[PDB]
Amino acid sequence: KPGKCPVTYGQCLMLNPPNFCEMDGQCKRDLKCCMGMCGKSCVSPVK
Amino acid sequence: IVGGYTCAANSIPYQVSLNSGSHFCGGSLINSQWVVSAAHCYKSRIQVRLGEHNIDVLEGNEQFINAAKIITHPNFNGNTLDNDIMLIKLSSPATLNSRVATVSLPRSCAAAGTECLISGWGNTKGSSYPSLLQCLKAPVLSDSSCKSSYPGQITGNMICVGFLEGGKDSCQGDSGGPVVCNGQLQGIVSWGYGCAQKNKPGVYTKVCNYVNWIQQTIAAN
Ligand SMILES: [Ca+2]
Repeated sequence: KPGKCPVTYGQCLMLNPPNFCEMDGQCKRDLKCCMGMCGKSCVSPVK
Repeated sequence: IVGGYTCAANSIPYQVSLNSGSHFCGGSLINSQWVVSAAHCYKSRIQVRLGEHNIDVLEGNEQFINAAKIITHPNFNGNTLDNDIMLIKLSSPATLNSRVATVSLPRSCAAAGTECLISGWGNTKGSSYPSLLQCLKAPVLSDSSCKSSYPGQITGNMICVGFLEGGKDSCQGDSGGPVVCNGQLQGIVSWGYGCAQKNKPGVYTKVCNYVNWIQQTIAAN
């Protein structure tokens, strides 16, 4: 999907955090699959 | 725990291991049937391991008890880690001997500079998990320090504990584990930028804000 994953800054202190998606197509609407603070999930893209 | 020391065997009797094939998170036993951990450590199946020192060797002392229910804070935000707290109900109560004991909830929030004990089986550097429970004495830092280290990211529900020089910190695999100060659970290992980096102390769920939620949730379950 168009757009970038947001910039993140911390990480949860779990070795293998959970992934709720593997690719953008698993995300509804304009949401992207992005590594966040704690594993991958569907989030709003940036610019 | 980076820069800590190996705990005396069973000296942290409230410390649990959350296991679903292996250790993945810590937890704090707060009553005979209830463990407090981080919401981000949520799994649909968890075995709680109490009485542990060497997570990789049965030493006799262990109780292995599955979770019967797991309740995450309703306002948990997985993207900012706000409200990073969950409760686990054991499927039967733990037996409280000298090697498995409860830790008290806070009566109030810890003052900046309060000295605490942090513990867990997370990395001691790269990786990997030590076998023996690690321990680390560290003070609560001022909100001011916490927000200079992590501008824009520290909510009212987060406290920083540690050293701004770095060298000493919780690390990957300590998530959900205790920060205990004057005998009270004040923090839950939550997140940070790397481990033991300079001006990047660990960020901890501020347990004093959740005393009522803990009691209420337990009361309802
Ligand atoms: Ca053991």
